[PDB]
Amino acid sequence: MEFGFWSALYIFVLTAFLGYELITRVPVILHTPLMSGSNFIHGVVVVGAMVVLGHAETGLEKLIGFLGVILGAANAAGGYAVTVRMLEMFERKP
Amino acid sequence: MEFGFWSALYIFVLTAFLGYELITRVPVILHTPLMSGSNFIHGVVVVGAMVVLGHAETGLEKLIGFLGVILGAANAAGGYAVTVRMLEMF
Amino acid sequence: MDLIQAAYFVVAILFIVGLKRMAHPTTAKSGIVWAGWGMVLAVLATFFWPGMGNFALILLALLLGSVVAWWAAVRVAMTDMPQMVAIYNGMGGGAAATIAAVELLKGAFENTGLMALAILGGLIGSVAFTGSLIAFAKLQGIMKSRPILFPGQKAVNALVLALTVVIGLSLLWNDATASIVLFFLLALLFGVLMTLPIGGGDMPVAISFYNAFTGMAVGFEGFAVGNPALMVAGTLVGAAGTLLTVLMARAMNRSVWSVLKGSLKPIDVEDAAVMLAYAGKVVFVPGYGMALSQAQHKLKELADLLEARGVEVKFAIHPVAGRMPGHMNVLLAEAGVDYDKLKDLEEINPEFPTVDVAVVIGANDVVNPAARRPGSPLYGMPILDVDKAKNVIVIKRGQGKGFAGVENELFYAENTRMLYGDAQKVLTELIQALKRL
Amino acid sequence: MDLIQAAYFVVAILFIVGLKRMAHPTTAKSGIVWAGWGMVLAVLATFFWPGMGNFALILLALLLGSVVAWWAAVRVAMTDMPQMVAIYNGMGGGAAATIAAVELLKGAFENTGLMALAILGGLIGSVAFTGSLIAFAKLQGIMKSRPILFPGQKAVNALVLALTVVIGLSLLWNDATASIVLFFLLALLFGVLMTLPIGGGDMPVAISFYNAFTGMAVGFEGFAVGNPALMVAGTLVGAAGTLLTVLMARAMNRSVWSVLVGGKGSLKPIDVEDAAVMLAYAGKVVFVPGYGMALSQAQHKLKELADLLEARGVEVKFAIHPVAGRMPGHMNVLLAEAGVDYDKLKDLEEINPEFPTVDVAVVIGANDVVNPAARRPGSPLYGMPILDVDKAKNVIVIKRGQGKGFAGVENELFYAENTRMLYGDAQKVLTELIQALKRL
Amino acid sequence: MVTVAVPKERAPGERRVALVPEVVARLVKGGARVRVERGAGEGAYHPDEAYQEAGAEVVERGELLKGAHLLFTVQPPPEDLIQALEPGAIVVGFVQPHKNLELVRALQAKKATVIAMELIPRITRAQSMDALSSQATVAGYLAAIHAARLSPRFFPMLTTAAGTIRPAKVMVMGVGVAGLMAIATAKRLGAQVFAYDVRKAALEQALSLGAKPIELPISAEGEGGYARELTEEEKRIQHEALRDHVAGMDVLITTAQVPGRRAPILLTEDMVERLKPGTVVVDLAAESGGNCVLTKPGEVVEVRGVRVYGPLNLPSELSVHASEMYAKNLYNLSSLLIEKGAFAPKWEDEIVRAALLMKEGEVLHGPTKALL
Amino acid sequence: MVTVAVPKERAPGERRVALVPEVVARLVKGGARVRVERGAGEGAYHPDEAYQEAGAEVVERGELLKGAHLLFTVQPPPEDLIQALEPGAIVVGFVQPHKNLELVRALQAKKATVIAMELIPRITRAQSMDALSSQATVAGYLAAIHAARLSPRFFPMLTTAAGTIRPAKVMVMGVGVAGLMAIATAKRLGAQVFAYDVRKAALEQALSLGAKPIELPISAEGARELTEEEKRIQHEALRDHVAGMDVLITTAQVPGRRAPILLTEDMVERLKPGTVVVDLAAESGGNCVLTKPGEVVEVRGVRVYGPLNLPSELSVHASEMYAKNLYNLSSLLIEKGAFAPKWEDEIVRAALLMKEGEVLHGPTKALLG
Ligand SMILES: NC(=O)c1ccc[n+]([C@@H]2O[C@H](COP(=O)([O-])OP(=O)(O)OC[C@H]3O[C@@H](n4cnc5c(N)ncnc54)[C@H](OP(=O)(O)O)[C@@H]3O)[C@@H](O)[C@H]2O)c1
Ligand SMILES: NC(=O)c1ccc[n+]([C@@H]2O[C@H](COP(=O)([O-])OP(=O)(O)OC[C@H]3O[C@@H](n4cnc5c(N)ncnc54)[C@H](OP(=O)(O)O)[C@@H]3O)[C@@H](O)[C@H]2O)c1
Ligand SMILES: NC(=O)c1ccc[n+]([C@@H]2O[C@H](COP(=O)([O-])OP(=O)(O)OC[C@H]3O[C@@H](n4cnc5c(N)ncnc54)[C@H](O)[C@@H]3O)[C@@H](O)[C@H]2O)c1
Ligand SMILES: NC(=O)c1ccc[n+]([C@@H]2O[C@H](COP(=O)([O-])OP(=O)(O)OC[C@H]3O[C@@H](n4cnc5c(N)ncnc54)[C@H](O)[C@@H]3O)[C@@H](O)[C@H]2O)c1
Repeated sequence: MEFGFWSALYIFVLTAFLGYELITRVPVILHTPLMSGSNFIHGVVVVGAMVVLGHAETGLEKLIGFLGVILGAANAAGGYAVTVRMLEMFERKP
Repeated sequence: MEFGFWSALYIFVLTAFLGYELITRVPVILHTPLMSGSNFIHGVVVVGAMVVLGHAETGLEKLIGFLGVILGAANAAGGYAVTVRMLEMF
Repeated sequence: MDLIQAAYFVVAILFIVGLKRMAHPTTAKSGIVWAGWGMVLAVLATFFWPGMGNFALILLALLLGSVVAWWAAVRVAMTDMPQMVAIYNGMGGGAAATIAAVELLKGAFENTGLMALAILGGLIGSVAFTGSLIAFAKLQGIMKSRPILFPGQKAVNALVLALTVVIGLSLLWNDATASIVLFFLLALLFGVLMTLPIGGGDMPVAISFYNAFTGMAVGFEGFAVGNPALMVAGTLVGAAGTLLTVLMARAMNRSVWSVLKGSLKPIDVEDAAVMLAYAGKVVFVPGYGMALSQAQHKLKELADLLEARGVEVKFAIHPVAGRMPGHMNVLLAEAGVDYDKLKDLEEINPEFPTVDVAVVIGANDVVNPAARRPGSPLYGMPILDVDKAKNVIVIKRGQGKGFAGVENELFYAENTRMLYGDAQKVLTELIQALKRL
Repeated sequence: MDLIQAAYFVVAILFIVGLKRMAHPTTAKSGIVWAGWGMVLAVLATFFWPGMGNFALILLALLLGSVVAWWAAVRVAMTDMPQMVAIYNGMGGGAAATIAAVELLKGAFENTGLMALAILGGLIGSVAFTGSLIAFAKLQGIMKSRPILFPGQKAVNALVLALTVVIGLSLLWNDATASIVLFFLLALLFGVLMTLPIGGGDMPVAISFYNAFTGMAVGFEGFAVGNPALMVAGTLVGAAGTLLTVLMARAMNRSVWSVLVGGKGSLKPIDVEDAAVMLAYAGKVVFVPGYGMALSQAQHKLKELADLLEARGVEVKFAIHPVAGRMPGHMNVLLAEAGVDYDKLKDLEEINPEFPTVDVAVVIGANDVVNPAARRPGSPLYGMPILDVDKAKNVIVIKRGQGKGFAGVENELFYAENTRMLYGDAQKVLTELIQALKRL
Repeated sequence: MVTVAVPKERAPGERRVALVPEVVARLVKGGARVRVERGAGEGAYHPDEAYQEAGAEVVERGELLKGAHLLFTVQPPPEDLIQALEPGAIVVGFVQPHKNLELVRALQAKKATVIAMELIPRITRAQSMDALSSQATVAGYLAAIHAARLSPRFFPMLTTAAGTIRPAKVMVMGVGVAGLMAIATAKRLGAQVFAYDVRKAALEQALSLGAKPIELPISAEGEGGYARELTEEEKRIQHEALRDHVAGMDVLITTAQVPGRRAPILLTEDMVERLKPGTVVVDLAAESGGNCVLTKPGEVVEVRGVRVYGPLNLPSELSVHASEMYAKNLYNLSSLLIEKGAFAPKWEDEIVRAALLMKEGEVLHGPTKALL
Repeated sequence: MVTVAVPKERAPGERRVALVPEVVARLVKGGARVRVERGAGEGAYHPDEAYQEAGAEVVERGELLKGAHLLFTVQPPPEDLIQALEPGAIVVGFVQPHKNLELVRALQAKKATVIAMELIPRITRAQSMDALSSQATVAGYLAAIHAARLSPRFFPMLTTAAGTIRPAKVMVMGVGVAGLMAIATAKRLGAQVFAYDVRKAALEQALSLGAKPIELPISAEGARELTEEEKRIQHEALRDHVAGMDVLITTAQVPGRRAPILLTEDMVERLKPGTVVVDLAAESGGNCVLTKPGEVVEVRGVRVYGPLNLPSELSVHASEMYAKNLYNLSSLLIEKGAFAPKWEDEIVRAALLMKEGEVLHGPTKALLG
């Protein structure tokens, strides 16, 4: 809803419906790994915390931003690993 | 009106992937009446022909805008009535 | 920070949700309920565009466009519907080329890329307008034609285009009034010259092609004028028309590029009615012949009489049966056949070896077994398996062919029999003979 | 920043693509790799975000953050996975809440909307943080799995939150650095409170609900600062997560509101699609036809489905019960009609020791013939030779409602842990079953 | 260690045998001695040496029943068998008291335990012993085979370059074990078939194969299980619409029977007269009466062109499979008399107590108590 | 204005009528007068009053041949109608001189034009006239029915409360028109069917209907490459195959020749008790050696039936087809309703047995000496 107001308000609703339709008509045996996949995708918080940490000023901003980068790095690196191991039960043992 | 380059290119891409996936699950029975609607929808081409006509000054600028609104409103009200009766056949 | 923008955002959602609800059959009915408000809402919102003049002239062109088309849409027969998409698809294309035209006479682009999006939209606008007027001319009949196919046309058509492009690119540094006209003329020239090697059949693959084009045109012009509704909806229409053209090109025996043994065994109307009454599973396979004669109303009357006796009746619908997209659909709609009797190929194909009688009416290529092999021309066809049925009845006047240009080997098989005569003159004779049994 | 936004645009697309491909049967595996390259580029592009400082601090929080997670996941067992998603989900809500507080302490914006989305994103983040760790603690056994109630908690949750909101809104006019962490701990507190009444079995749906909550938060937070990648991926996971929530509640034969509080076996309804799911991927399938198939005249939609399976290479066999139907050999004639080959038709004695290796068992309109009541002498079903359909690893039954067989007894096979139920008319369902299998 | 016998049947035209060498083979595998008469399976094309290989014993009649505990007969055993009976021996097999009234009263003077196979109850237990189902199956089959053999008409809808032949219209009047069997095979050949009955459950059993059920202006059944008792204003319209529907038929296969009475008439003189010539009347109910008025037992007749056939023993003509189906009926019923190859009868059983005709000169069956 | 006559067939055991009343009506509306003898269709269940409802004149046998131009017979006309004939008159119907030599010599001594119905071309142009086609299908359908009738075994597979019945394994030897409908009807019944023929083209037509073909390997077209090595390729291979059989339907025939011995003596000894052999080729010898003509015989345990005149049994439909065969053949002899034969059409030119008395067919003319 900014850069500029209306442009990203479109974006928001255009992403709200697109993500919706992408998840309509999904099978049942794949309910958890896609949830593990989405958990990883929203691990993007790093990029924004990297900036926030790269723009840390008051020292108290230096630690809580240091936390977020780890908190995000754990959501990402931990999201990928949980999604890969769920997909190997969908493969035959060679 | 103020619309940036990266904000617009996202929109562009977002509504692109949006429509794509709406249309993925269409029955064969719908193809023609479904075609009649998209034909109607892009009839919003009146709005632009109206905006530009309300901004004309010279003797040759005022004409093609008047041409664009007749085509546009004809694409508008024409697409609606062909699909209303096509969807009535249900 | 504005309230004219707020309309457009609600305007686009209604377009998208409408679209979404139009895509699927159960809710398609409430579909046009949603986009129609998005069109009623958008037109009203632009009256409040800061400092609008010529207010008497805009409203006139609005009523002149609206009432003329509203009338033409309701008072035209249901079978003549493919070109109505094309002509409105033309109107919009023209109206898109106009937005490019007026904002180039003023010299009103403080950016190089914006002109490049304004001119390119007009390129598409003029082409999609004029081509849909030639398509119009070839479906209607006042100067109908198949492909003209003149020698070395692919070299002179690709010449015109490249010359329009050079005239188009000449507007960047030289926005002369002279450089504006020729560009449009050449775009209106190419738009026509292009719809010359197009078959009076292949037009379905061309109208949506022009429909997606009109969408792209509207898309780019919206980006050029800073108009968010034409931005969103334009590309929301174009891309839909894009996939649409391909899905209705590959549903055809064709792709998106080719456009640009036995003996005949006759039968009597009384002998054919005997096959129908005792036949458990019957399938009607309609085509262009049902359309030319207007036999549709005499086909459902046979589908109901069989159903009143018990006969399990279904309608095999080849997406390409006719001279438009869903030609069978809207006629089997105008008569009043239930859509659940209407099955496309893929849901009814494995049902045929058990179909007691597969009655075929005015169809040839859609049910031609030549589409299977790489030797004959009909290859690439989603084939309709009528040959595996236990008994086949074909309705056609005499010794005529279809579109691709081949005789049918279904006619000669030991299981198929022919029924000679005018389409509805045959079916009425089928009903009244079945009524006598 | 043309190179970063163009990257964040390339990054934007890859996610949607990843999200799409991770939803489909065959592309499922490859979907995650598409999303894997996007993160590498995005983070590699924000290394070049203009005015980036504290680099030796950035590299280390990447080091000890990327391994602490990677370690925790590869070594643990295959059944402790529901909780592992929750905690990684938790930390992601914490990571968004951390971005929120920083620009709130700066006073970096005087914009009243951006602040409101920074704050509102920070609220839901801390809630999605501490909520997922309480959710994490319940499946592990460190905390009581069963719903934890205390007298009048519907007015404790709702007034802890009601303040968490009114205090969040106060940061607009008064962003004193003494009403911000109290807003943050109130959300870290409401995070704990609202994930206390959810049952240990009711926990998966809660994790998907917090997965949406983290996704939503990183959307609004991604909007609060000028960050396109966050804007794209945030609401893309958020909008996915809430749909993810309802469908996971739809499967558990419940609704989302029941799990948010909630303060020999049973029948199991399955949709026409999920049956085609188990059927597109099996290896040993056996159709068990009964009298229901006859009343529906289904035989032609059944054989059509069996051929669709033979093509996928799936081993299809037919088990005709001696008394299946109402007359002797009732099925044999109706299957000779459709055109079923006779080698695919085997009787009980040569097929019963073959059932423990049969994956899916599709019963169609049969009841008394498949009933495991026939083994016991106490039932009116004894004496009749029995079909060992319950030994099959999975079972799917077809019939309209509750209608019984001939003799007139209930079937305990329907209630089985390995048996699922499909409702509606026989050939009407097979048609829907064939339609869904070609779609995959 | 038990012994069980199986005889050569005496009734005129019977070509069956109670036990086949296969079922005999698995019973000596069960643990018993089998006594067989000289040439009993010869009607079902199982030679004398076919049983000896199984582990039985081939002897002459009279020497057969001395020592035995179980007798396995097709039709009720005659004089010389009834007298050869030992006490504590169980007589298993068809009796049909109404037709074999003599052979019945003969069994009382020697006080023998008889169980009639026609009185097997119709729950699930003894469906693997349900002989009523197995043998009426064989009959209904041949009922249709003969119908196409004798019909001057194509049963199939025959389409050729010569002309269109409509399929023969067949009506099954009485829809039971034989009826359904007849209905099925008629559609196998391509005939458009009709099915007459009164039970609304039987009319549902009919359409399951692909037949249009005959519902007259007066549906003779409704809610609970009870059929209608027509007065003087209704058994005529049942007859009239039943006379008009039958009139436009090429084959009428009739299977209506009752366990204690002579077959009730479905095809009357006047229904017969309104039949077109070339029509085929098939009558399986001839073994106890016959549904058609003009049916004479075991002979093929023609009058006004209409051909009427009445066969007593159909399982005899398809003797190979019929006997095979009959022997396992006894084998799954041997699960109620034989215990690990030892004589263990079960007087407590609900199939036995609900089928046992007598208990050593003691008629339990009330209806068999009724006819004497 | 033309006149068609229909005689009563008087050969030992026939009920086929030449014209059914339903066809005569197409001819009476097709311009012709039709004369029918008193009581002709009473074998095919067409009464006197049925014919007079169409537009025909019911007359005496002596009255039958007064002015009539065309004579439509089922079997070759007896000599009491050969003499009541008219000049230039042309007879239509089976003549078959191998059972009627002396009646054939009787038509040539009188000087009457005749057309034989076992001479119609076997190309797809003349399938709407083909009698033996419409009279080999009627037999083959019945070939399967009598097989099941006499069979003490079940044809279909059935899973009951009393075991698993296996389908009767049926072989249909020599698959022509009689062979094709002997398979399908056995298939209709649910029998596992097999089909043997010396020809590659009758192995593919058989596989088309559903049966698995027997294992080759000769040519013989079209007992020519069959007798190369002198039938030790025919007798060797399918001796082991017939060992699994429950049923054997044999239709194999050669035009004018003895029926090639397909089932010998050492082949019918490996046959199981209750096995059935139906032999349609009983009217000119026997495919099997044990076929007593017209009698239900039984040796060892294998029943042998040799059915003479099977279209006779299915009279109503065999006649219905045969009359249509004659009606569609009448389009070359009747122009609007006036006697107009075509001496120049290839169908009449390869079938005209005698014109004006002279026997035009090849060997036909041979033996009579
Ligand atoms: N619908 C589409 O999407 C589309 C678009 C473009 C091209 N095509 C092409 O068109 C073909 C479609 O085949 P189709 O079977 O639908 O139609 P078709 O092959 O064009 O068959 C038309 C037939 O209808 C018969 N007919 C016309 N008027 C009749 C009347 N009054 N009574 C009876 N019969 C009449 C004609 O036979 P007689 O003259 O013998 O009567 C003619 O052969 C395909 O090969 C496809 O490539 C289809
Ligand atoms: N075969 C014989 O010779 C013979 C002889 C004596 C007794 N029997 C009896 O026959 C019975 C056979 O048992 P069975 O398991 O095969 O059948 P069953 O136990 O009678 O079960 C039939 C089931 O099919 C379902 N059904 C009916 N129409 C349907 C439709 N259109 N779509 C979906 N489902 C439908 C019904 O449930 P809904 O109503 O809910 O759909 C019904 O519960 C035995 O119990 C035996 O006692 C047979
Ligand atoms: N499933 C069962 O419960 C059951 C019961 C009895 C017999 N059977 C079996 O069914 C087989 C065939 O018998 P079916 O049931 O087809 O015979 P069916 O159904 O034809 O019934 C006998 C006939 O008697 C007539 N009838 C009876 N009472 C009458 C009245 N009051 N007024 C006028 N008409 C009357 C009816 O018209 C009926 O057609 C037999 O082999 C038998 O073993 C089954
Ligand atoms: N449109 C068509 O396809 C069509 C239709 C009808 C007839 N026809 C032709 O008509 C012809 C006549 O057939 P018909 O019905 O009079 O034959 P038929 O009734 O006399 O039967 C004889 C069959 O046995 C086969 N045979 C011959 N010698 C044999 C041997 N030594 N061992 C085993 N089998 C042997 C032959 O191939 C023939 O098919 C056929 O050759 C056929 O090509 C074609």
